[PDB]
Amino acid sequence: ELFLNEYRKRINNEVRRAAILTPTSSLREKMNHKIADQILDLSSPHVRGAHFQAVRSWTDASK
Amino acid sequence: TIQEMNIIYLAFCWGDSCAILGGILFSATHAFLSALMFFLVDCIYRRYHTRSLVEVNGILHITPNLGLSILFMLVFFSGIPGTIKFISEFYIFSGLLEASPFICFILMLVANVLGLIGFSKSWFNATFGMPKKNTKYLPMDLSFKESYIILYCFFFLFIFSYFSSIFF
Amino acid sequence: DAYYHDDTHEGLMNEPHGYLTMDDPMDLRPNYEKSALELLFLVSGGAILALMLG
Amino acid sequence: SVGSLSYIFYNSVGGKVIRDRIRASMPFPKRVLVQVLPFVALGTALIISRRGIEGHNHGYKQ
Amino acid sequence: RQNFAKNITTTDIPKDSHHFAAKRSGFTQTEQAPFAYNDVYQYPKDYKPWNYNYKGNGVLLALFLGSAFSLVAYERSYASKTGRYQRKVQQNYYQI
Amino acid sequence: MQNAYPEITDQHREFLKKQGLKVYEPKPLPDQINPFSKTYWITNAFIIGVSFLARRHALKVGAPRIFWSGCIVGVPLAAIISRGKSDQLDELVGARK
Amino acid sequence: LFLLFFIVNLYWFNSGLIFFNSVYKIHHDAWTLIFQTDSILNKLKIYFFLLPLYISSFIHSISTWYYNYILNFLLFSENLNTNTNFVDYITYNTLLLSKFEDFNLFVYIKTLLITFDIRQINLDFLNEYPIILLTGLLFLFTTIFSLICLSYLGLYGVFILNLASILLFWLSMLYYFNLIVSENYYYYISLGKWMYLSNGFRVSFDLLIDLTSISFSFLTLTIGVFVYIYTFSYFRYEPLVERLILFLNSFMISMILLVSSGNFIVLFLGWELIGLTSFFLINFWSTRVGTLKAAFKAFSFNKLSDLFLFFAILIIFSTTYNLDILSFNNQIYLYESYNIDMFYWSINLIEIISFFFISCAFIKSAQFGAHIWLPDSMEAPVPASALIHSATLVSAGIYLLLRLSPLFELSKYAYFILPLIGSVTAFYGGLVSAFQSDTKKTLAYSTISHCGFLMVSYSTGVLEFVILYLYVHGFFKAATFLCVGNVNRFNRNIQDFKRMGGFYKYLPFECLASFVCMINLSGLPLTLGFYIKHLLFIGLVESYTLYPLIFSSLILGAIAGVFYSYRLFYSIFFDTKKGKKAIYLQASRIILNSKFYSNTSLASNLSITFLVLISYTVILYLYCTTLNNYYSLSDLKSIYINNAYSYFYKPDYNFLNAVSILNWFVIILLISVIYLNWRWSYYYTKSIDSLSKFILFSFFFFIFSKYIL
Amino acid sequence: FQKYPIPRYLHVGQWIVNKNWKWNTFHMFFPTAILCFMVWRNSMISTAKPPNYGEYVDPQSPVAPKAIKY
Amino acid sequence: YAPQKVVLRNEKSGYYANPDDVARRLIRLISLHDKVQNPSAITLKSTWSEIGVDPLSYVEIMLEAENEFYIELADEDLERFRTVEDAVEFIARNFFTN
Amino acid sequence: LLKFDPFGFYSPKLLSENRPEEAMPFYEDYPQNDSHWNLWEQFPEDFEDSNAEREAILKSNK
Repeated sequence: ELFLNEYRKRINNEVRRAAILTPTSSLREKMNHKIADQILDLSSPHVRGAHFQAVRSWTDASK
Repeated sequence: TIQEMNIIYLAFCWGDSCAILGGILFSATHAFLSALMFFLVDCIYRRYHTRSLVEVNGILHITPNLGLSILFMLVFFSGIPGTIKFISEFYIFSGLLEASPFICFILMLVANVLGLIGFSKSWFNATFGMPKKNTKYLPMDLSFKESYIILYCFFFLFIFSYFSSIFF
Repeated sequence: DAYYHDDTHEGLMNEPHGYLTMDDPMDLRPNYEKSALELLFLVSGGAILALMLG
Repeated sequence: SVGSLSYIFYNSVGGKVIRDRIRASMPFPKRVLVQVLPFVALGTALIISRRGIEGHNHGYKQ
Repeated sequence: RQNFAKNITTTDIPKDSHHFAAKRSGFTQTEQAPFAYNDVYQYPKDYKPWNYNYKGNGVLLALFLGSAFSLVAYERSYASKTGRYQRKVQQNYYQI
Repeated sequence: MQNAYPEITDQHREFLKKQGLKVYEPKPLPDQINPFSKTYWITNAFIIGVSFLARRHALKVGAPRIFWSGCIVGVPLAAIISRGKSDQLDELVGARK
Repeated sequence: LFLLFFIVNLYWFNSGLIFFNSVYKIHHDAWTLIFQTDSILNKLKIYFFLLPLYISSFIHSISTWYYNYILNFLLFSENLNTNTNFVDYITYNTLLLSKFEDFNLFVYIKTLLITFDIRQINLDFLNEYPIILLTGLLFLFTTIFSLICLSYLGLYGVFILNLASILLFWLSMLYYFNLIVSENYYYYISLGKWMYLSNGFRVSFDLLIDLTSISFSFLTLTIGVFVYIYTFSYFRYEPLVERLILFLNSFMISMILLVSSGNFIVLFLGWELIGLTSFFLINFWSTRVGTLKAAFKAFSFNKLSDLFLFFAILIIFSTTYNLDILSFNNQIYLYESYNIDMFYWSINLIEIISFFFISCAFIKSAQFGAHIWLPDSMEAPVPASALIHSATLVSAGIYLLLRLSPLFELSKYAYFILPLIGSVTAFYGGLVSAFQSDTKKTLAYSTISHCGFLMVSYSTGVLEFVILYLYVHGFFKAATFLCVGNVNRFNRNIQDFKRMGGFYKYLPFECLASFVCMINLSGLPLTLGFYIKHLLFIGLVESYTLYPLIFSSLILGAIAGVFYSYRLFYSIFFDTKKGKKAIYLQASRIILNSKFYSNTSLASNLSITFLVLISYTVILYLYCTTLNNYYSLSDLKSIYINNAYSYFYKPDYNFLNAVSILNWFVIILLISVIYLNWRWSYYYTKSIDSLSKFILFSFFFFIFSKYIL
Repeated sequence: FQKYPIPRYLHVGQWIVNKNWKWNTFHMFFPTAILCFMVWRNSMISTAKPPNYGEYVDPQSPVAPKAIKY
Repeated sequence: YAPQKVVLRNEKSGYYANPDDVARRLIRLISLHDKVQNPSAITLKSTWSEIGVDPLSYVEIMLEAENEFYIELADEDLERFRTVEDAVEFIARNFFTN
Repeated sequence: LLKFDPFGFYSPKLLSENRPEEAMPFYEDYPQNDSHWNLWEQFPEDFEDSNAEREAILKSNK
């Protein structure tokens, strides 16, 4: 759970890096290339985030 | 104290989920905050021989250290981000918002606005004003013991935010 | 301004004064509450420095 | 225990002026003891704790 | 109530015995008897009651030595955690 | 971790270099900023010396010594924090580890 | 003796070092002569002239040894030196001269000396590493320490320390202001990890110095500098002038921290800090409970704002697990098509966050309904009111809108609430200010009106217009506040101008500076306020359902500046003597006639003059950066680009005729205020004659200037 | 306002002037400047700036933003 | 500066404004009234009825005196005044008299 | 409040701390700090406290 949260934090840090190294004139294209898909992959159901409990079935916990 | 204790007890209603962390942190924070607030009440009652708002006011002008301690206690109690009350509120309220957003807003509205407004009203009226009556019996400033106890409470509430995040 | 009295000639322009705390400077008691709290502060600071800083 | 007792028993002999007079009316070794003794004991205890939590003795080093 | 001994032995109380002079002659038939003890406290000339009069270096030296011990302890801890005896200094260091 | 950006060709990079553009690269910290440098530690030693002399002078004239003392205490504290920051494997926008 | 021997020893040591290094490098005399084969003449040869090298080496043999022991005592390592016996280590290290390799005594001294040279500071280092953080920290810590050391520093000491800190902060911020506004510079400064907030999550105290941050911080810092210099004059013989100064500095640094936030946690910290520092500034007269109630109303509104901001930040964190503002702005578009199941309703994710942020902005940046604390917050001293109303506290909501611009672009609630509430607030504030008899209340309601206009300008979709309006309003409102504060002090704490009049002679500089600042502030034609209001009307969208009400309110609030500006200026300075005889007679005694005579302070006059000059320079620079044909402003990090600049560049005739309608409304109002005779006068007939001849002259001037020649 | 007497025992700041305020200002400004210089160096270690004029970010360079390899 | 010793409040003469100046200004203001026939018959010991001042004329004169002396006088205090001496004493002892 | 000075830095304070009335006992003044965190009475090290009076009287009687 902490590792999935680490994934989300790393993708957020890379978005912050893109916000600085890339001007707004072309940031959204490069972000929609690969980063946006991973951001939506690491979202509220897929990672616990700030939630009290990550509601996983036993199969999901085993995975 | 009742409000803070009920908020902490709320965090333990989800079993052993990632909600007990906020409960532990809020337990420590409320311990130090209640100690500081009751110590301030003790100082006021030992100085002015009263605790009611209608009998003592204008503490900041006769006992400046006590008034400053009261004001900074209110600042710390208002959940300033630098301290650990803000961390505990963040934990519990994030968990409750993901659990129940409307109940989280209701709890934050009643606790952090109405309760805070009343709490500050009863303390701001004591801190400010004119201590006109009983000038012959007006007390002195804070001693080194009380000053250092208050400073230690502030120091813990500030520096405990830098404790290792492994256990939080 | 019109009629200004300088600091030297002012009878009510206070120099710094007042007792810092309620402790008597000429107190003869072997009071140790201040020393105990100073020890608590210093040992807490050292424990943070010597165990947790890095 | 030694540092806590020495710090209090040496810095709690009176008010500020009284303590200043007492410390001034001391020989240099006595003032050194008043200063050095409380710090050395607590510092050594903290150093022992630090060596306890650390693993500098591990032999797999280059 | 307080029950400690005012007459301390570790030092002599700084006193000024000339501020108040007890009357010793010319008493009238209705005047009160004079007061035996008239000494008043005498503070040091360079005493400021509004601040700490701490003029020592003990606290500063203690904090500085604690910080230096923390620095050297962190250096050794980093050297050990990297599997070395001493820190290997890179030729260039960059912003994080 | 992947590159996350649409790839460009070496021919395109050569063309950009022809047009006067330069590839962005992180620059090393200066000796003043670098917490592992002789300049940094000489500055720290100078700070310590001037702080002690100024503490003496302040005690002579009654000026506060608490802030010079804080400087003395924080000279190694700043070094500890700086070296801990430089040693951690995390990066935010700076050069990649 | 000592100096001569030291010089001789240093020369001998340097000569020995040169001899050794010049003979060690090429690996032939590296060892052979150094530890030569006994031959006691040779032994004295090597131990007598290399003796300065050996003796120093001996020190290096004993200094390091004991040093290692210290580590062995402090770290329990190395097992000390059991392999040696202190008779082999000392002899080995002392006789080993390989340490003095490529080392020169004078070169080391030169390197020590050139490590503090300031001629090699360079300008690229300033560009690469922002020195503004150093000066901001200096200002913050000097303010805090002066708060703690009010007895070591007297009135003059506190003033001088804070003045030096604030001047260094302002000088540092001007260079970076130019760089950021013009040359697309910005910085992200991470001040170490701050605090954990979720399991495994640690937010860091980060600051973002960019175009929005630099604009707000530079406006705040300039106003604060020229209020701080003025503050010492306004509180001249008051008990707590150092207290007022330190409260002002604390509020300024709180606002600077707020506008320079890099995370939502630093944003919330700045929000709470500005709230509490405004409460302390408003409640400066702590002995009065009448001040306490107003300060507590402000505190209650600030706590409601804190609740709204905290809930919005919590929703953001529960959605994205992120608190960095840049990351949130650049990724919030992914969550547009999202909803939150709150109770029985399914509210859009952007809609609810925008609702909370907009409520928080409306309470701080006083809008209709939530404005009621601002008129009551005038119990604060005049410098405090100038800082609160010109910028900072009432500009915090504008900062919230500008910093989170991508969020509000995708909100239907924002699209509906920003223009309507902004126009209603502008109309209400301008209208009430046009009727106020108190100077401070007049300026407070003017601030409310201009905050409504700022909300409308943000609703237009052009952020450059928002920045321009914010800068112009802040500068000229601050200057007008200082002028009316001098007027109030002269009138002995009576703020209503019903007890004023004829103050032009007693306050000449105040009269003239107030004239300039009011004609600029009220948006009279041919002024910067006119430019910003024209820009506001350029970009106003006409697709709103409530456009009739919105546009009518905007027009009536834009025409209301003339009324309050004229009323304040004329009633204060050029009306009849409605004041009390003691005010006038005591300041007009023949004995007081001197070259030092002044009812204000020379420092106040210089502060106001320099504030106006710097305001003009900065506003002209911003106009050239934005309104020029060559658009040279830096990126505002917004991808919502409308065509409002088209009507500024290439307008059509209908828009020109509409703005002409507005201009002629303003002209008719000027004619009304100038020529209407509400009281009998000896000049009543001649006033009507002047109006008639002015109308005829205007007609003939139009005829001649357009057709004849 | 007219000056009024202040109690000698009260540690308040009403009409307080320190005759030695110049040395106090010196010894409260300069060490504060040094402390802020040290904090400034520490924070400048962790500082981010966009590329200068005429500089572009190579997408395949390590400096460029990266995506998680699952 | 402060003498570093305890100094109590100095009551001084007890008048925050010059009593003679206040009396002369008040008598001049009274003489300005149309119903005051003889300015030279006005004395501090004189009564308002003696100097020919009716209650309404007294109200007007006292309002103008409040305007002149930069103070406001409560109606209870105004009715408390029985003589010009009482009025002058009240005005001079007022801390806000200007 | 102006005359209040319990520590005797601005207004001199008697060692007797108060002038007793002709109808009251010579009780001490209540201290401003009523703390009871007091050690036992502290005497200097190597303090000669022998009952010299009793020893001399016994020597005379012996």
